[PDB]
Amino acid sequence: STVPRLHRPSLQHFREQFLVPGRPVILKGVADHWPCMQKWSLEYIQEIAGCRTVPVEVGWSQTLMTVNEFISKYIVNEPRDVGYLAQHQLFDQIPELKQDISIPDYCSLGDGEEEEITINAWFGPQGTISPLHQDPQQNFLVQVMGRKYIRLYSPQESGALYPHDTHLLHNTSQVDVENPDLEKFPKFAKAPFLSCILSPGEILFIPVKYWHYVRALDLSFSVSFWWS
Ligand SMILES: O=C(O)c1cc(C(=O)O)c(NCCCCc2ccccc2)cn1
Ligand SMILES: [Mn+2]
Repeated sequence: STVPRLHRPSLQHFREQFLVPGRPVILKGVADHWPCMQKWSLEYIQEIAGCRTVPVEVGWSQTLMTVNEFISKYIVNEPRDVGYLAQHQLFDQIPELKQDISIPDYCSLGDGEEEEITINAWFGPQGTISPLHQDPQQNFLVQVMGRKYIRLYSPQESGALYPHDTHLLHNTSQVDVENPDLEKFPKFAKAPFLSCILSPGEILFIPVKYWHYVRALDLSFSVSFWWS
């Protein structure tokens, strides 16, 4: 079934119904009017960040290039590979971009410091795919440009997701979510999940260790906040 959408819930409501029990939710009316939502065109991104060097994941491999090169090679021209400017602390690198976002007030319910919140950018063409994986902190994933298809599996379902047994990949499923090998991973078919299409201005709360899988449906720009 679908992830529920709530408009600006109170801190106490979010705390009691979603944060403490660990249940996903989409927050509406929270990041709606952040400046990024109007300002961040390709042209703007090129104007403010075009010359800066960013890590880019291709395919698999990790390379470096300028924002301008990334846009030219992987977005506007018929790309030859899938390239993704993934999990990069762009706003520490380019503080002028911090003015276009905020830290959600709900982060202040956590047991951590705001100085410890990790803000990552996720910028890429249609077709970028995460593997199904879990992270060790809470997350608000803020959609700014385009749409993402996201599937969520509780940590209670980890057995049916066949994590990699290599310690470096223990947080990642062996299963291709959208075309699963059920002859090898038969328990995956039975595992209940939530899903959504996350659209611009929406925030997805992914509870700590919730398994998530993400596919960009369009040219996409997302900002995640990892917090505790
Ligand atoms: O916010 C999160 O914690 C979060 C967000 C996303 C997201 O994509 O939005 C995500 N996906 C992983 C990227 C996979 C690498 C890759 C993919 C295709 C091509 C080359 C490289 C993981 N986690
Ligand atoms: Mn993640």
